Amino acid sequence: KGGAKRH
Amino acid sequence: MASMSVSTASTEMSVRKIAAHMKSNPNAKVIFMVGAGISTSCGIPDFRSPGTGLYHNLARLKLPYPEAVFDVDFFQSDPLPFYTLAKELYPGNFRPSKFHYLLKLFQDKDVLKRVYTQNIDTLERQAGVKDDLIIEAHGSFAHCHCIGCGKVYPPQVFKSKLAEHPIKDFVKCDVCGELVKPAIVFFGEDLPDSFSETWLNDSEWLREKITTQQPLVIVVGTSLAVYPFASLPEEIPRKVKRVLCNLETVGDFKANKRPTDLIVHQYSDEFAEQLVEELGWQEDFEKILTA
Ligand SMILES: Nc1ncnc2c1ncn2[C@@H]1O[C@H](COP(=O)(O)OP(=O)(O)OC[C@H]2NC[C@H](O)[C@@H]2O)[C@@H](O)[C@H]1O
Ligand SMILES: NC(=O)c1cccnc1
Ligand SMILES: [Zn+2]
Repeated sequence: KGGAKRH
Repeated sequence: MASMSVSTASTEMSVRKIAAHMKSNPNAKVIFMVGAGISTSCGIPDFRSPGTGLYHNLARLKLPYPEAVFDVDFFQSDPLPFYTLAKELYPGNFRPSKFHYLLKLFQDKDVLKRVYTQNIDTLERQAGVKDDLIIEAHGSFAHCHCIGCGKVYPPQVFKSKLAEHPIKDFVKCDVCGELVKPAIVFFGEDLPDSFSETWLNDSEWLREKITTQQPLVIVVGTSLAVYPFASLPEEIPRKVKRVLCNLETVGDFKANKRPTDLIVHQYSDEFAEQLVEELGWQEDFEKILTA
């Protein structure tokens, strides 16, 4: 998935 | 809608290369990956920019820093700033840009494979891009759910609260009592399953076209600073031509440039104008723009 929305 | 070039340098020759690739591969499709840059000309206010009425209202409301407006913990402790931003940014308050209509043209020409967008303005959909071709990676206001039990709510319940003066009594779930919010992905949350799922399918589609025509991935108006969305570019097949239309070179195009990478420093709307010209679709485009 790629993980949580972040910088 | 009127645009001009970013500098005295011309980008028509570079844009011509793109049109040439599409001319040599008439049955190929394009995948776009876009960000906030494509909606700037629509007049959408940047919540992180002082000098924007939105920024100062959020500051007056004690928001600690811009992005706290999209933070789950903060929202639950004080939903007013988010509600205030929603009132100003709710879909229907703006109109699509020339670039958004370009996406529509491509769809009309059957050369649009998919458009991955980080924006929550839903101007691609508002412009007529089909639901099947759009991937709103960060959600939108079109759906609402309780943050505690996940119960589904029609988007209109939330929207009606935004027209009240002052905004108070926020939407609470009639099952568990927690706050109900629009299906916008906040920092710290996972993106919707359709994001990874569709990219999984489009990644295979890309790799398989390399061996038959040739596809094209065009990245526009994004700083590629938010993950996981920003991982897409590096995941494009080495043998698939990557194009970047952005005022500045960013992300993988800067960190790991590729021989075949085509970089175009231009405003997304000017880029749209030039591409339509080099493709010879000015007639259909004008029709859409005047429609
Ligand atoms: N008209 C136009 N054409 C091409 N590129 C443009 C334009 N206007 C801005 N830009 C470029 O688009 C990029 C926009 O970056 P940004 O504002 O950070 O937005 P994103 O799409 O990448 O990210 C969203 C952010 N919004 C909420 C979250 O706070 C994110 O950090 C940036 O690199 C600019 O050089
Ligand atoms: N596009 C946006 O409004 C936005 C807001 C916060 C974080 N990332 C994107
Ligand atoms: Zn609930």
